[PDB]
Amino acid sequence: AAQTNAPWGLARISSTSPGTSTYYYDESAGQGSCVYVIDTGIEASHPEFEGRAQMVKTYYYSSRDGNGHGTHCAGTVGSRTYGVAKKTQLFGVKVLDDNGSGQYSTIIAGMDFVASDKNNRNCPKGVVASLSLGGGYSSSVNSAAARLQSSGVMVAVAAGNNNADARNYSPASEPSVCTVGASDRYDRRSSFSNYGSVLDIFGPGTDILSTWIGGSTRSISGTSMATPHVAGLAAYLMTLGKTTAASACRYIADTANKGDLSNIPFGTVNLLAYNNYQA
Repeated sequence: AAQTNAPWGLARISSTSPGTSTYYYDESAGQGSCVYVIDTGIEASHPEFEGRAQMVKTYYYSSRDGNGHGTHCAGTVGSRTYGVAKKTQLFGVKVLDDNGSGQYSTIIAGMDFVASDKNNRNCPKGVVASLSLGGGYSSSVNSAAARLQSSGVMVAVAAGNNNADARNYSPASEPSVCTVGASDRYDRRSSFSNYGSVLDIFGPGTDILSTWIGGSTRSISGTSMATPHVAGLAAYLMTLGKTTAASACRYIADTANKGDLSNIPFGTVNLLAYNNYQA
């Protein structure tokens, strides 16, 4: 399938070169997979989600996304126009308040929630969790992400936006999950992207158009935007049968575009997420 005039990041993930604008992908499109977006919520009524999104858990007075961040990330996972995996099922878990903040204890509870809740959902092709959040190093936060991964969920987490080594942030620093840095449309490391040996992969993160609250759209930047590209890619590849939740991060690294990014510090992987789709 071909989506013309796609957001640059979608075009990038199906291309051996920057500078194109059509997204190419297998029509299976993540059908039969599920992606949990653990964030500020998801505006599931947005026409872009086509009834495939729902809130399943909140720790606050509403499950609504009063911020926009979670809706934007969910749109990059799976919206019809802005999403990587256009037929996945999206499940929102609201661990962040409408200011975008959240206690680590709530975030941990949300991760353990997903590890159990997947047993209440129909995801025959597999389960992914996208975590566009983080703070300073916490062994307990890392351990929660490790449990979620161990339980059979492909966990993708943001590297962070500090232009610093991600070893000092959580859950970015957990070795067993997929830690995602950000790149721009010219294949440069995004100016804010964290780096370091703990990164597994880069995805598009600068000037990413996606869904927003109030039935709208906007372009924003962050490793928060790169992470759902990778989460959606994992769901797409799992639906194709090419990999599993336990092996998808490694498979994405195996099949990535290699050596094409600029300003990657010595010791950080130079790998850009790529679907290897041959139309």
